[PDB]
Amino acid sequence: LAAGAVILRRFAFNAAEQLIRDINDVASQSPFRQMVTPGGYTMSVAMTNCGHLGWTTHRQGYLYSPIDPQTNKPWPAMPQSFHNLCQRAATAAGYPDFQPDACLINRYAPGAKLSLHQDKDEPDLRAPIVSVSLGLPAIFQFGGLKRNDPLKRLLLEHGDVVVWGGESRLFYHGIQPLKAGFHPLTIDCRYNLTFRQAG
Ligand SMILES: O=C(O)CCC(=O)C(=O)O
Ligand SMILES: [Mn+2]
Repeated sequence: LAAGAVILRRFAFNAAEQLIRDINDVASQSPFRQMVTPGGYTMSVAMTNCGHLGWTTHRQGYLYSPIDPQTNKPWPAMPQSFHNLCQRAATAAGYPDFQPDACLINRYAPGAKLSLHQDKDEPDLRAPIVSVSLGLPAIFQFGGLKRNDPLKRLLLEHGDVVVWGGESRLFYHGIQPLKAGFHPLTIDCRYNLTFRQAG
């Protein structure tokens, strides 16, 4: 279905409760904000980061910054639960040398979406991206190298971890409007953690 992608469904189930406590802690220092894309449009997905570097939008485009543009303070440190879960996930996928220095935390409110894009702000594209889904289920869609390539759908549920390596690392991807509902741990939203080798 996807070359280089290792899907580990429900892998983060045991760590989930502590990951949500740590997202809330990260958010108390660097709050969730809906970033404004270079063209002047506010994204529906609320984001924040933890680690040495953090993904953000800017006037000139998209970049990794060691400073939070909103608080003007550094991003919070990468929590131990985050580091430990990512490490075990990457190792189980055949990447024991993967050491992330950036974790983009996405919050999806009901109806929130993320249109087709590529993750190409990283120095080494051979390095994977570890994605961890928490809360409400979402339909992830992926294509190919071009923007007009056929889209394939994949449901990502609570605890699902996918290590996007190989060819799948360069694929155009996104999230369809989050369907309304309830989850015992997140109430009415979905969280997604994307660990990156940004330095
Ligand atoms: O929410 C997801 O599962 C994907 C998020 C994503 O692709 C991104 O933020 O770069
Ligand atoms: Mn992405």
